[PDB]
Amino acid sequence: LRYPPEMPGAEVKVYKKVDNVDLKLYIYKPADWKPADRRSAIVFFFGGGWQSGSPAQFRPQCEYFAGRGMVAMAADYRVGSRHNVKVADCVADAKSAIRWVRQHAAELGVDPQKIVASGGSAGGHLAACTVMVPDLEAPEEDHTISSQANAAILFNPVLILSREGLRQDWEERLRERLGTEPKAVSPYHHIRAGLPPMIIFHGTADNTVPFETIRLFAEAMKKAGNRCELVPFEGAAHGFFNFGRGDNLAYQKTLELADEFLVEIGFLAPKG
Ligand SMILES: [Cl-]
Repeated sequence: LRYPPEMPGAEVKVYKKVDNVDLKLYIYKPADWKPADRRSAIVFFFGGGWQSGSPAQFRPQCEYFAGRGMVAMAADYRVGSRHNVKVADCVADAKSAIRWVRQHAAELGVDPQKIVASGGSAGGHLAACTVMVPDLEAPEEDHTISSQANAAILFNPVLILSREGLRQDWEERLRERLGTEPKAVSPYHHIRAGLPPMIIFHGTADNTVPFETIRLFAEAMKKAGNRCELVPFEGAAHGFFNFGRGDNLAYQKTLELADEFLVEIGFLAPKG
């Protein structure tokens, strides 16, 4: 995972300038893309503990979805190792990415109500925040344009960041680590009716993010009346879905299931 990545075949757009860094989108268009198209879009956020990682992680998935007619992109965002930020800054960057795609939907050939947020682990957390967590800051961007994604596809996300409703000192410690009140960046704590649809892929033998946290999330989302499809991968570990692991079997399966989810919600045309 090189940073910055090459991302061969990607067009590069700076979606945000902040702390003297240009944050980029690596954009993959379908071969028949034309101006004035209104395609569904997907924005992928890499994983890495909000500390490290690279948009290269989701290059294969971007190529797949561009092949299916989406405008597919991988977003850079600030991380601890490179930028000395905390989780709340990462969340602001992810929201800025969705905002930017919506703002620029016309020139991207994109339907601004068919923008999917996606990511792995910490990036799956970010994608979830774009669907369901209120904005915590108003950066220098179009405030009239919503940051909220229209759907999410999450690969073993972190979804519970506060222990409330499940130690005042631990919540104080988390406040310092996250850059805000832990509940304010905890998707689980913002479960309500009327949220965008999503699909989640999670291994049952995940020792980083316990499967039980995701089962609790999905159960509560379903009780609130939301479409929240949880696909367990029996015995699979954290990062199982990545391109280049386990003969690409879980990679291919998550794409197949994600594709069908996007068909189900009317963001993709059926194959053939
Ligand atoms: Cl694991």
